[PDB]
Amino acid sequence: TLAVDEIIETISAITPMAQKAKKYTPPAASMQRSSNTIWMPVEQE
Amino acid sequence: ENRLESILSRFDADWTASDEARREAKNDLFFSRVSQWDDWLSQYTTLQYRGQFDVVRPVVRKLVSEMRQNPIDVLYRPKDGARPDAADVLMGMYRTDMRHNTAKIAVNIAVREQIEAGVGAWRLVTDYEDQSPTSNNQVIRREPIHSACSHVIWDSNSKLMDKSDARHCTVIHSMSQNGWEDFAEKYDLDADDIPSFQNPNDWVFPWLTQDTIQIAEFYEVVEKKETAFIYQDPVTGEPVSYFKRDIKDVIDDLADSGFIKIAERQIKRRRVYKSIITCTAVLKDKQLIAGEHIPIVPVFGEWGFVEDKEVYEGVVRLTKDGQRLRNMIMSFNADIVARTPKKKPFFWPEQIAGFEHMYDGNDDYPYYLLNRTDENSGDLPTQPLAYYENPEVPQANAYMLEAATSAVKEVATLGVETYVFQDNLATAMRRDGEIYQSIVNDIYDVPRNVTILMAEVVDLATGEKQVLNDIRGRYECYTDVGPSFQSMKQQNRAEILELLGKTPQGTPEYQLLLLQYFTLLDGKGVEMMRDYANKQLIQMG
Amino acid sequence: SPTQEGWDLTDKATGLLELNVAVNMGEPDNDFFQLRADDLRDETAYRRRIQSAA
Amino acid sequence: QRAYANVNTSLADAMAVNILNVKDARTNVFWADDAIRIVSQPIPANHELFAGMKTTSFSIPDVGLNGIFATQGDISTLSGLCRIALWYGVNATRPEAIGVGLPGQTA
Repeated sequence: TLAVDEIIETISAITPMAQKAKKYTPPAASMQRSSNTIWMPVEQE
Repeated sequence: ENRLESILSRFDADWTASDEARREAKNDLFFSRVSQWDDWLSQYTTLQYRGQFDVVRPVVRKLVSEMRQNPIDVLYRPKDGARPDAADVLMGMYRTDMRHNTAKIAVNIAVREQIEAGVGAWRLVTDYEDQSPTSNNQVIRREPIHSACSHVIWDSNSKLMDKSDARHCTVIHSMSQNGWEDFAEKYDLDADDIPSFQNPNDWVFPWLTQDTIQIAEFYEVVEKKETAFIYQDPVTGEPVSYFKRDIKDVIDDLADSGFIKIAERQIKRRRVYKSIITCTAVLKDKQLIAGEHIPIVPVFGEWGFVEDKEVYEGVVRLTKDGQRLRNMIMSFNADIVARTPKKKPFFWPEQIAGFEHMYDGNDDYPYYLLNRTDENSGDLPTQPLAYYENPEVPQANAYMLEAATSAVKEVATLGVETYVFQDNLATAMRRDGEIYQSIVNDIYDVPRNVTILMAEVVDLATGEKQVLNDIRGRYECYTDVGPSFQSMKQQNRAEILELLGKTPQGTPEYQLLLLQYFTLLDGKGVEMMRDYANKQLIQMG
Repeated sequence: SPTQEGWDLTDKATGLLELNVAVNMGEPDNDFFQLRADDLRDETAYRRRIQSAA
Repeated sequence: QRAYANVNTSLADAMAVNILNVKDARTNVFWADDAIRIVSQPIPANHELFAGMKTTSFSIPDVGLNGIFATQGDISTLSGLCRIALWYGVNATRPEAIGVGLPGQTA
């Protein structure tokens, strides 16, 4: 058998939404002993 | 946001980047220093014969001796257009604090590790010496680093052999309990909370107590613009001084002494911060240290990148296969010699029944007798006597022992000579000179030489502490590599002898000879000769 | 060592006797625990457990 | 052989034994310092156990003993095991030198 290893690409996906959504990385020890949740206040009225 | 998290993430990035090279370098160190049977690590085996018939230690010893016979040291030379003796003060300072045994030991350790594993390193530190200080009641000394491959974790984004473009470096120290207590005393840490970090050593030999306490020191360089104040020297000219170096101590003392502020500028420079850290906390955060470069100097053997991944190697790496094969074959042959039946006759019990004492090995009889008859079979069958074959070393064992030895012989030839390794050592020495120059300009009292004498201009604060003043025009000499000299008088003697070796027998030959007599030591006879030489020089004018 | 008095000690020599005792080891004393990769983001409990084990 | 004798007579037929600990009592213990020894060894890293484990040394404080700190990781469940082992044995090589003190042994 003769064979070549050039790939025939079939998928071209694009990521606008996860590129636009901001990424947040809180401190790991605090999340570990706070059960991976963190609270943020809401603008006061 | 967490400083600990940032420092960690950087350290693990570098420690993961440098995994394979560090493993191979540590294996090279173990192979060439402790044992060539890296079997204790993990193999479920029994007690057989394992001998080390070395063929690589002679080569390593020859290379280390060859590179020891040729010492190399920094040499400061004045830049183009600067005063012809701009580097004499710096050279004298450098010789003064690098003539010690610690500097030579650090260089020798780095060289041996460069020959064996592929990477070595040393460090430049400062201290307050009050009996014999180099300048400003301070001394710059050099310290060794052992097993630099696992103990100095450089920045992963560095593409220079001397790591001048590295921005951080973490140095790991493992010590015993008393070592930790004294470390804590030295650095004002809490000795009760025993620290712990990433263990750099592997328990590969039946050592009882290797080490249990680890800590690291994170050096980081920051290049930023900081305020520079321009003054007017009461003697002459305008000097420059950084704002941070005299922020509070003498900022109002220069005006009283006679310095008037002309201008204020922003000048870009580098600052170095050290953080003493453990795995779970930071003990010291961003302590300023002297100089603009990280004070760790690396020395490499064969160094390069394969694919965004660093590979460095000494001389031992390729000989490992042949050496292990040769050890295995020699052990197999030794087993052949030890456990193998010797050459003796094969007998039937009835062939020598009753005559068994003739054959025990004595020398009391003139011959050997055998039984000829059997009562049930008439006569014993006749067959030629057979002897157990003598042990023989197989042709495969002989061929492969010779072939593996030849392969090690052919591959353990560094270069043709250690020119490339000495050139890498020269690169490391140039880096050392650069770092030392920066630290000197930061902490020592460097005078300025006027052509109208050396002018040492300094002032003291209200707390009786001396604050040095160095103008910004400090890098007046660059760094080169020359022979190693213990002092400036020795350097001058070497220079005069070299010049005499090329001047013919004219009047300059007489001048250089009298100069050589002038620069001699003192007993009584050399004292008389030097007095005569100085008189003759003064008389000749 | 024993002892004997007198000038003549024919056939009264004695041999050498050296007794011995045996030493041996017991079963190891252990600490043993298991953790997941999400529980090692703090490491304080891990280090404290190691020291308490010692 | 008689050079090693340590009692005046031998055990001969129906001789009564006397138990010397007749009440419960916390013991006081004296010895000559070389009577108790602690034979200890680090567990070799080639052991059948500690097979896929990375093992280092581990200095037990106070006492002069060194055990083994072995660690292993699992990728299916992103887990890990730590095992600190210590291998030793306390041996009384001079029991005639070791002793005990029993106060208040009122029958």
